[PDB]
Formats: sequence, C-alpha cells, structure tokens
Amino acid sequence: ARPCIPKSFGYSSVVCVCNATYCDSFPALGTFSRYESTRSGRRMELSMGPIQANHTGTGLLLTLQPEQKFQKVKGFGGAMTDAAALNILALSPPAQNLLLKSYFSEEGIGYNIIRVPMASCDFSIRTYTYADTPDDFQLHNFSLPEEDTKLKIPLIHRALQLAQRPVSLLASPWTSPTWLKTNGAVNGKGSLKGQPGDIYHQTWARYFVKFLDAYAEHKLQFWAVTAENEPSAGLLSGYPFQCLGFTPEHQRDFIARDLGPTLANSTHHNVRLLMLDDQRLLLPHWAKVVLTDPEAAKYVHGIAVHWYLDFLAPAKATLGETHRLFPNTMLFASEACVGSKFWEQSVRLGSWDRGMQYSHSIITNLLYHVVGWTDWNLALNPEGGPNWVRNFVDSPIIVDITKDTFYKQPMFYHLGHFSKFIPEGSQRVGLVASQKNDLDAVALMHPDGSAVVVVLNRSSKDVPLTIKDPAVGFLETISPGYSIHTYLWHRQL
Ligand SMILES: *[C@@H]1O[C@H](CO)[C@@H](O[C@@H]2O[C@H](CO)[C@@H](O[C@H]3O[C@H](CO)[C@@H](O)[C@H](O)[C@@H]3O)[C@H](O)[C@H]2NC(C)=O)[C@H](O)[C@H]1NC(C)=O
Ligand SMILES: [Cl-]
Repeated sequence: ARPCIPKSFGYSSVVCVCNATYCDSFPALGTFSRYESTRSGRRMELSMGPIQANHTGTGLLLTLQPEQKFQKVKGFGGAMTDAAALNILALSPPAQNLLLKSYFSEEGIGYNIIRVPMASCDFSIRTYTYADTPDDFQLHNFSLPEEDTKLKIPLIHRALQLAQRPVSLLASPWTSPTWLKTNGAVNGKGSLKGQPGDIYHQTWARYFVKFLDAYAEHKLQFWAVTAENEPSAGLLSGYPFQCLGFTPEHQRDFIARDLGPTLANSTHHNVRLLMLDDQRLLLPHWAKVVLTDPEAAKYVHGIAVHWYLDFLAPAKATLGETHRLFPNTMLFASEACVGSKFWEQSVRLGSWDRGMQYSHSIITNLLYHVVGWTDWNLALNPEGGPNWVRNFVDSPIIVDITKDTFYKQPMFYHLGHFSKFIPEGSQRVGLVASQKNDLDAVALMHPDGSAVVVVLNRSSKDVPLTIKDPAVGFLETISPGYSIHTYLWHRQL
C-alpha cells in the first residue's frame, strides 16, 4: 500500500503519478470490506464495517438474491496494440514493470485478459499484414514482423510472469493481405474476393492457423479468436483504416465452410471462436443469421460486442433479447475507449466523467448477461497515439516518455473496481432495490462463495443505503455523489 501521488491537469479529478521508482499499489468476521474511489481524490481506499443482524428504517435497501444465478465471468483486461507496446517500451525497464504490475499483479488490478491484433490496425505506425507477398495462396511467406517478435510478444510474456491469475489471450484481425480483397487495399470498402468455400476464403482461414502456429512457437497460446474486427466497417465507403467487410450471411458462410472447419482440423481446435466483434445494435439480427444455421452454430462459442454505438442500442432489446434466444452462447464485450468521437478531445488527463463511463458500461453489461469486458489500448501517449490515421483516443494509462512518467487515470480505477474483485468463474446473482434510485449496482458471488457488490453513484447527491444479504445480515453504508464502491464480505462463514 503505497498511496496515489495525485496530479491535476485542470479537469474534474486527478491522475496518479508513477515513475521508475514509485507507483501506487494495493475481511475479518462478520465484517465487510469497502473499497472507495471519489472525484475528490480517493483511490480504491479500504475501510471496514460491521454486518448487522437487524435493520429498521425506510431508506434505500438493496437486497441480494443469492439463489438467482446468472452468467459466470470470464474476466477483464485490455489490448496490446503496437501503440501500447511502443508506449510501454519507451519507459525505463523499472517503470515498465511498475506499469505491467499496475494492470496484471495482485498489487495492482488483476487483469486476466489481453486482446491482441492480428497484424496492423489504426493503432499501428505502419500498415502491414503477415503475408504481404502477392498471390502467396500457399502462405509460404507468412511471417511475424518485429512489431510482434520484439514488441508485443515480449510484453505479453512479461505480463504473464507478473500475473496473479491465469491470463486469456484473444486475437482479432482488422484486414487480410490486400491481394485477397475486392479493392486491393488495406482500408476502404471491400471484402474477400469470391465466395466462402473458395480459394480466397480457404487461404484466409489458413492465415488464422498460421498466426496461431507462429504465436505457439513463441510459447503463447490463445483462449479465443474473433472472426473479424468490426466486419461492418468494410461495408463502408472510404472507411479510413484497416478493415474487411462481411454482411452477416457472408460471416455465417465463412465460419461454416472455411474458418470453423479449418480451426477444428488444426492443433488449435480448442481455441474458441467469437462472432460479430462489432456494435451491439447489430444484435439480435446477426446472432439469428449466424446461429440458426447449424453448420455455422456448431463452431461459434460466443458473440463479441463493442460499445461505440450503445446510445442507439438499449441493452434489453439487443443483449437481453440475444440471451433469451441463445442462452448458451456467451456475450463478451471486446472493445471500448472514450475520446473516439470527432468532436471529443482525445485525452483528458484526470477526467472523472470518463471513468464513470467505463463503470456504467461495465455494470450495464453485467446486468445483461455479458461475461467479460475488455478495454482498448493498454497505454497511449499524451496526444492519444501513435496512430497512422491520427484516430487518437483516451487510455486508462498515459505515458509521458520524455519524463519517464506514466499517469493512471480515473478509468484505470473504475476498471479496477471490477477486475480486481471479480475473478474468473465468479457468478452474477440477483439484486433488487426497494425504490427508484440513481445508483448502478451489480452483485456477484466469488468461486469461494463470498459476495461482491459494486455501486456507482451517477448523481451528485450522497445516497445512504443498506445492503441486505438474506440470512447473513445488513451492511449500513453511504454512497457519496459520483463515487464508486466495491463491497466484499464472506457469507458462507
Ligand atoms: C519518482 O516519483 C517519486 C514519488 O513522487 C519522487 O519522489 C518523492 O519526490 C518528492 C519530491 O521531491 C519528495 O517530496 C517531498 O518531500 C520533500 C522531502 O521531505 C519535501 O521537502 C517536499 O516538500 C515534498 O513534499 C518525496 O519525499 C520523494 N520520496 C518518495 C520516495 O516519495 C521521485 O523524485 C521521482 N523520480 C523522479 C526522477 O522525479
Ligand atoms: Cl473543456
């Protein structure tokens, strides 16, 4: 427990300053633990309180329903892009370790997921794929460049060595080699040539196996792959960075005829395949097109979603309805970042609002059956880059290279309030409120049977409340305006 070194840049809250020698780091019975973060500057502060036998009053009461069991959690993490790798590696090795520990160790927030782009995306400094020699249908010339072998792969190793928990890797491609594409370019409107089942589709499926083979030779194995990053982007004329367009029918036939059979016939047949990897407004339509074909469905473990157009997609109509029709196909949130809108400032150092966007999104996803949530770039520079098309965004950790300093933003702690306290295999359970309120809250059970409740207060008003666990007792507490709290207690004791 070293405390946050706070620094303001004139926005609503502070960042925590870390460097080569310093970084901030991390109950009895029947007491509960409370972790709290506030706009005013508290950073995952620990306190404790008594679990009471009785409660009286008419105040807000949140009641656990521990016998209502919902989805099990896969976990939380972020993406190791070329830009994240280049940023982290621009620090001195000691500052690098403190940055990886912040995310991956028990002294930090315990990430257990790392998303890995297959070749280049907009958060790359050059465009490249793994098989750029034209008409190499044999993929004889497939190979990993230094972006992978010298940047991403060694950092992923280091994160695994530091990791508290077992870490799951997830791969997604942005574009194919350009000689496989209708438009011959890495961006713009265009798709695989021909139709699924053919030589182009067969080659593209083999590229995935080649990628898995090459990472396996570097001693990394993958938990999952997605069939394409944002397949709908490549349907859009002028789309400015790497993409590869699929309608839902095209994705259905490609999974059924090429990508599913190819992976199932390889040494990597245990890797899960996620469909969609795109905006949730596309659900449930895309799930119905793909999953009602039993040749496609037998290969699809789950559905990945991105948050960018959520304001158009109420979770009930999209996530909820998809769960209702396809309860056994997990929903997983695979990409989010703030500062993506063209009128937004890319990086707002110390923004409390951006933190709340994360935790509000995460809670809403958990309440609609989503099993994990993945941030985008692990780290960026103060401009939100590098990025070859200047599509700068925000990141929970901002690296200041000329100073060998990095900043942990409020997004980092809002994330930590879930990732740290909700390990893989945790299970969400029911939670009901006694009256209308401005809190977002979710309850889960840890694998050992203990309880975890996360409470975000979306309003400026302090809200006193009680949490009832039936046959354990009552936790009397207060939720300050804008704050985020995580409550942990042993019930089974
Ligand atoms: C790495 O970050 C470290 C944490 O901020 C930083 O160290 C700490 O530096 C400050 C400022 O020099 C020291 O601060 C203050 O303490 C002095 C001495 O008592 C007071 O007179 C000042 O008013 C001030 O509040 C901390 O005591 C110091 N020590 C630690 C370990 O926290 C390092 O300097 C940073 N490294 C670089 C290259 O900047
Ligand atoms: Cl402003």
